[PDB]
Amino acid sequence: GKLSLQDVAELIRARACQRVVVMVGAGISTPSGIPDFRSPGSGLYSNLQQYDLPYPEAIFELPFFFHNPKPFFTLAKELYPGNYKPNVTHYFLRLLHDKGLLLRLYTQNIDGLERVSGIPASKLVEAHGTFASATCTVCQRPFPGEDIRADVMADRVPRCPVCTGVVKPDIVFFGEPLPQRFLLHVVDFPMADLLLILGTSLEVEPFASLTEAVRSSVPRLLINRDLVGPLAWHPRSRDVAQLGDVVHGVESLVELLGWTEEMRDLVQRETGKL
Amino acid sequence: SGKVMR
Ligand SMILES: [Zn+2]
Repeated sequence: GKLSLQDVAELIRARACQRVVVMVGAGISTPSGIPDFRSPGSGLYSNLQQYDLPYPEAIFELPFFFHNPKPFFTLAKELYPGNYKPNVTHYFLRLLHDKGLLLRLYTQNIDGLERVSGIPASKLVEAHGTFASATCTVCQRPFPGEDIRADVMADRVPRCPVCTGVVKPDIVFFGEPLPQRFLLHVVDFPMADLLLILGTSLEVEPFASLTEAVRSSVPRLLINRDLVGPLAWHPRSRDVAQLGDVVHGVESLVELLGWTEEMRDLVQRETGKL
Repeated sequence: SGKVMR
């Protein structure tokens, strides 16, 4: 560095960068209408009463969940497939895959919008789990996500047909291990020649510290409302921050890359099917 | 792992 956003676009265009790893958080889904935790006003920090929560993280904590699983299953009902749609930031990542640049997309989101936008499962690491499947909390029987959908849509807590235990969708709660696919980080992060970080506060580990695992010559490009994490206090010479709305930062990168019309056509065709 | 704050 010091690099600019235009410098990074030129490394991509010169094919100096061919293997992009991406890390994303809830801020890429707020334009789709899904509240995050930390945004002023709309974030869960500011809307505890709506979900009946003592604080926002309780919604992903097992002791609170077993005491009262209802706040969690309200969110599950909102977030179950079919309700929210991917926005331009998702279709940008889809285009990055279609253009041969995506080594892997690590996400902390549980809205499933990366898959809905058409990125193959093999390119995705849903690090904090998924509503596509569920597990009995007592006997550990696995279930497809559709098997509990009716109960979820009716506000009934899903129960196991074998032991009557609560059936919990496979979303990683505080203190639980991330999925085995998360281990791909061991070979993905040394191999990355670019790291893109979008829409996250970098406040949850071990996901957050992945920003540290790329080689010191790799640029890290943050597109976020604010500067965050290992980035904001362990700065490196090739880090680039594009602060502002996430979609505006992505639009500005897409235009420097030469991809605007193609992105617009992709979005039209994808969102119009449903 | 596991998942933890901060
Ligand atoms: Zn069971």
